[PDB]
Amino acid sequence: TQKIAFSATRTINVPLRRDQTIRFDHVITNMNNNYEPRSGKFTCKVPGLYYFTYHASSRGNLCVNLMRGRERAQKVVTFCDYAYNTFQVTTGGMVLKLEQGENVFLQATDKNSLLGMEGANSIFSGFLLFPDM
Amino acid sequence: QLVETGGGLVQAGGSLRLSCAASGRTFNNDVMAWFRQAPGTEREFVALITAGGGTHYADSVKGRFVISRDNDKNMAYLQMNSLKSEDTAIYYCGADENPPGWPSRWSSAYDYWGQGTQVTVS
Amino acid sequence: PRPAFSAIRRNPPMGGNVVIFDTVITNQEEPYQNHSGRFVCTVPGYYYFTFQVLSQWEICLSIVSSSRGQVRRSLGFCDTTNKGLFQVVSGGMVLQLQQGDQVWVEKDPKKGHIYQGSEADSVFSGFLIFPSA
Amino acid sequence: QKFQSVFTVTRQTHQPPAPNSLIRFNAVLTNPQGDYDTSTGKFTCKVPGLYYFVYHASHTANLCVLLYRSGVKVVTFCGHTSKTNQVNSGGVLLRLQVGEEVWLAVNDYYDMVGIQGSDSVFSGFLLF
Ligand SMILES: *[C@@H]1O[C@H](CO)[C@@H](O)[C@H](O)[C@H]1NC(C)=O
Repeated sequence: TQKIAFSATRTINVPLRRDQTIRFDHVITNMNNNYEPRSGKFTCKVPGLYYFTYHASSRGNLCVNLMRGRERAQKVVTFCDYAYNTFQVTTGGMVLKLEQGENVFLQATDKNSLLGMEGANSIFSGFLLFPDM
Repeated sequence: QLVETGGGLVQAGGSLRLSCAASGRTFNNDVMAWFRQAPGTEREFVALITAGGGTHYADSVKGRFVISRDNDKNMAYLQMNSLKSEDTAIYYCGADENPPGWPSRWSSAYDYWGQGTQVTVS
Repeated sequence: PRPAFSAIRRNPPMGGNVVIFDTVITNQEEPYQNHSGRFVCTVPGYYYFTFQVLSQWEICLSIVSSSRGQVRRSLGFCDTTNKGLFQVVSGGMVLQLQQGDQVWVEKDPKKGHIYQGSEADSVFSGFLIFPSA
Repeated sequence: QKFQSVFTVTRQTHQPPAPNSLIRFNAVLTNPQGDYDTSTGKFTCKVPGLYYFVYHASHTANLCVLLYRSGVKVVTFCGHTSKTNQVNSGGVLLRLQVGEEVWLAVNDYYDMVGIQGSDSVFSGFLLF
């Protein structure tokens, strides 16, 4: 068995600009240490099928790109949720087949209302479903 | 094991850098915290740093202390400025391998400690 | 077998109650049919299914399972914010499936508007948790 | 199978949860190990390891959902609304040992009135 799984929350509240990687600095779980909390990037060392998910607290317009790739990162999907002024939680999820060295991370856009507070968490999680060979 | 170093005698208004060296396992997925104990009162929280570098400070040290860490070298640091006689304490470094989604300021959350280092201010 | 999938909406057949996720991101063992919006079980066991669907007005969605011809509308999830702004309705559940069972996402015809553009995404995902024993 | 763990439970009651109280999901969809107790509202770990917990809660007023682990608050997600139905969702991966307890709770924002056809669900499963 390969146990690869991470859950990480964001506790810094510096404003995100466009195309910045969204860092989840605080590690709840990081089994096999394939999530990098200094960056916010998961890096695949064991190729196979993975599920990635997040829940982001927000007070305004939030759009985030889910990014994937080895060399140049590419957008898989964009998730958008438009709060007007008020506290909300939004979610996105995806099953990805990953090769070795593929990075997976969330990327900021111009709609950057994402907060990390004790009473309104933002969390990024992922786990291996089935390894390869 | 954690080992605190850097303490000693400082004159008030001065600066001091403490170091906490970790060993046994990698601590890159742990919360690191500094606690302090002056004689006569209890172990008060000073500062903590998340795995990825997120810093959180007690109100008494905000604007004066900087907590940092180096995941490649298994090190955590407390850079202290504008030192006052109230900062005289034994300083303790602690690690939490199993935090909740927000890092704790309770001393009972920190599963390993070191032999503290003594800071004496003027 | 490693059954796991994720599909999104980009150019769906617009029609009826079944929410067809036409554009496949992942489809290991090909259990999801992008022509119909239906996951078809080959390996019996416990599966997790989840969706995150984008709406701008009012929507009600259900996760529906069929076994041996008999339909099971298990759980419904709605967003009625009705503001013109991106809202995500999300839901999910564990289902125990036998071979041949089908799973899909249904929309209330009475109350139901899915975003039809490109700039953000709606997702249906599923994967096997444990095979049957 | 006794060496696995999976549940999905729902809440069917007109009684709203009290502020700060545990949310009881009183109706089973899947629970073959009995790991969630629908009369106490608590998961109790039988098989140790890494679990994924996730919920989706329908509400028409302000709701915060808290995940607790043996009396310590793990995560909190909040959703504000005044009349319209929305879904509050959250989730977390936790490594658990035998006898550890997991439940969901509300804080001072406690509403769980969905419109008809909008449900509230809590799921968990052992991953490895
Ligand atoms: C739909 O599925 C077929 C296989 O069943 C595949 O060949 C085709 O590329 C898929 N189309 C899209 C748009 O995903």
